[PDB]
Amino acid sequence: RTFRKFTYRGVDLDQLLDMSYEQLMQLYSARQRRRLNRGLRRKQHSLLKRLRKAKKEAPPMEKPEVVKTHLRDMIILPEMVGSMVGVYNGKTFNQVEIKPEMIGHYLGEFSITYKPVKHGRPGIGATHS
RNA sequence: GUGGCGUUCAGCCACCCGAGAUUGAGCAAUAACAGGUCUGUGAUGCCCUUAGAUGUCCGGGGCUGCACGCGCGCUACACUGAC
Repeated sequence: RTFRKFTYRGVDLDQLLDMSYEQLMQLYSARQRRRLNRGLRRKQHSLLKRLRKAKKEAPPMEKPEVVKTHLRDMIILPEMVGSMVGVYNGKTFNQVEIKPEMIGHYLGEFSITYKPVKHGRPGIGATHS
């Protein structure tokens, strides 16, 4: 909290916003670079359009409206930061804050698909001889 | 084939010559099991369902989740070794 620098790969968020796709390919790691170099299809662009619209329609100095999606394989782009995304579990839409320091990840790893297990008592034949 | 045993039958043992003196499979009876499979089938009876479908397609998830118990395995514990 002492310093306010983001510095993703040595570059902070402003020139990391205005920089195009073809050099933040070089900025990312191998899997995200291959996803970006390969085609980024229609529904991903529709999600980005909805995120931009909900961002610019937000009144100043509060959070934008939550945007739901099934696309839990979207790369979290720098364009997406500070947004309000509901990511599907199969069952529910989970509220996720797109923080600046999650820009190399998928949306799927912020909405957990299962309930973590706490064990009951081993039932009957659970312990053999 | 030769020798020996055998009721001198059916055969067995040893040996010579030989590539070889018993290569490995496949197929495979009568009678059966409430064995498994309706999730192989445009094999199938009966029951259920049939539009807010248990038909079908699309999106996402699960089948892989982890205090524990069991089974088939893989890699090892090195100097008959590793590099």
